[PDB]
Amino acid sequence: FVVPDITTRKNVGLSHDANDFTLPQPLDRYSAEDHATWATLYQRQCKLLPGRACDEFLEGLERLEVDADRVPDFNKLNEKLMAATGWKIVAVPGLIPDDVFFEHLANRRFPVTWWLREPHQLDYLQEPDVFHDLFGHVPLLINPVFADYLEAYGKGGVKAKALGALPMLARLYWYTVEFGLINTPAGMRIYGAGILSSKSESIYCLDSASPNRVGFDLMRIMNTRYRIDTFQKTYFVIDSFKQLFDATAPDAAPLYLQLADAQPWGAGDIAPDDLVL
Ligand SMILES: [Co+2]
Ligand SMILES: [Co+2]
Repeated sequence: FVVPDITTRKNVGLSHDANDFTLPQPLDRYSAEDHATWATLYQRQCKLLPGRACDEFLEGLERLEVDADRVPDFNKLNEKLMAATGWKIVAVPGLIPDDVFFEHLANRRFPVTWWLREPHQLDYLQEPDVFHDLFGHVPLLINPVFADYLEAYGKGGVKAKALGALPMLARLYWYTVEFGLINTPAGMRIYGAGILSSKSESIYCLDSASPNRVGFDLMRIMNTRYRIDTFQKTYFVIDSFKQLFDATAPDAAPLYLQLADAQPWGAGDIAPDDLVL
């Protein structure tokens, strides 16, 4: 009753660094179908994202020359990214160990799953793939403030691992980099990669009365559970990317220790002290 999963199937015949888990992007492995799936996904997202995605995201797609019609060549994209913020993307097989992921970010390397979902999975894939990782995550790396936030997040991995607090950082990442909203004078916009690559979450997170929208608060977020297989019950809202970066500056160690003893908020809870939008 067990068959190899998509990550295993896609990486047949390929290898990865046993410590940093990178490989050269295997350009030869992309089929015509892959390029067509990419183009379909790209087109679908670009139709639905105007007035929903933050303006910086859509600008980043353009400035980085993210291919509309084929899976991007990572090396070519890196020429633009490096000149902008000194970041680059690196190819990985799929999910990688946490300390490796943090080490990458700490060194301004963004790990991107190299392979793409199959066409029958157009609507949704549970695993990260190159569409979610590249299209969703990479365009904001052109923004120097957002890029510094990621670098600072990466550097915080060492302290968090030493204190048994990686899950608390994982929650911060989830509720910002993956599922964050940013308020603007024009209305609420989206910066989270998991929403930006989604067929439908883009609609729900802005239009539905169902989810909570709560002002960003570092300690609250680090004490908040999430689930991976459903639309978010709570979205955290920032005023600016500067708020994220500034949140990483003070000593996180006493926050971890105070939370180690604590009971976390459920994914759909509102805390007594929340600023509820
Ligand atoms: Co392996
Ligand atoms: Co992601």
